[PDB]
Amino acid sequence: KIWSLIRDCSGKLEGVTETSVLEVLLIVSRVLGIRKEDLFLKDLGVSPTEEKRILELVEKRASGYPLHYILGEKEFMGLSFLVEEGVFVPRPETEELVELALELIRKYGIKTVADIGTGSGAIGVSVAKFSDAIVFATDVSSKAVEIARKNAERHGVSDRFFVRKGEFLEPFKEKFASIEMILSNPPYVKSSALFEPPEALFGGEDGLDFYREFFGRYDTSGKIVLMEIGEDQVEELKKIVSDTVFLKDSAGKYRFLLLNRRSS
Ligand SMILES: Nc1ncnc2c1ncn2[C@@H]1O[C@H](CSCC[C@H](N)C(=O)O)[C@@H](O)[C@H]1O
Repeated sequence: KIWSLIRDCSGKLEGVTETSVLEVLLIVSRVLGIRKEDLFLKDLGVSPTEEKRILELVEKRASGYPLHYILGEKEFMGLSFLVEEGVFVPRPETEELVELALELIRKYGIKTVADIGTGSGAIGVSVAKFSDAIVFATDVSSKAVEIARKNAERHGVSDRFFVRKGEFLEPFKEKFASIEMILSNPPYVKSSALFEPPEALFGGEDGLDFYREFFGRYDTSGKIVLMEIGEDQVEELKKIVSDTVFLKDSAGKYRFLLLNRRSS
C-alpha cells in the first residue's frame, strides 16, 4: 500500500514536526507529482523510484531541513509562493500584517505602497493581488529579488509589483515621496540567537538594527509605516520611534508597530 508507507514515513517525523502526517501527505503528493487531493483515489500505488524519493526526502526532513524547501512552495494569504534555499519562507503570523495593510488601503484609498525585505514577495505580491495598490519592493538578496519577481509573474501582478535589489528603500529614491505606506517583516531576532538565510533572521545584538537604521534615515511624515516585530521589543521600540502604536496578533503577543502619520 501507500497508506503504510505514509504511516511509516510519519513516525520518522514525530521529531522536527508536530504535523508529521500532513507533512508526509504533502511530500508524497509532490513526488508522485500530484495534487494532494488525488492521494485518495484507487489505484494509487507508488512505484519504486517514487518510494525511493519518499524516504529520501523524508529523512532529508527528519533532520530539520525545511519542508517548504522540499515542497518548493508555501501557501500564504491563500496563494502559492515558490520558495527555494536562500529565500525566507513566509510565516503565517505575517498574513496578519497584510490584512491590516489591506484594511488600511481601503480605509484611506492608498495607492502606492512599499515592501522592504520582500523575500519571496509574500507581503507585496499579496497586497498587489488583493487591492489596487502599486507596490515597490526591495531585498538585499538577489535570490529573493528573483523569486519575488517570479511569484509576481506567477500571480498576475508584475504590472503592479516592482522589486529592486538593494537595501531599505535606497533603490527607489525617485519614488520615496510618492509612497504612502511602507510595509516590512524585517529581521528581528537577537543575533545573540537552521537553514534559512541569516540576512533574513538576524537583527543585530539586540535584534533591532533594522528599525534603528530605518527610522534613523527616512523621514516618514505623511506615510503610514506598518512593520512586524519581535514579541518583546515594544518598550525599546517606543524609544527609537516615539509616536507609534503597537498591535497584538490573533495570539496576543505584540506583533506589529503602526506609525500612522498620514493626515486629514
Ligand atoms: N536592510 C534591508 N533592506 C532590504 N531588505 C533587507 C534588509 N535586511 C534584511 N532584508 C531582507 O529582509 C527579508 C527578511 S524575511 C521576511 C521575508 C518576507 N517579507 C516574508 O515576510 O516572508 C529577507 O529577504 C532579507 O533579504
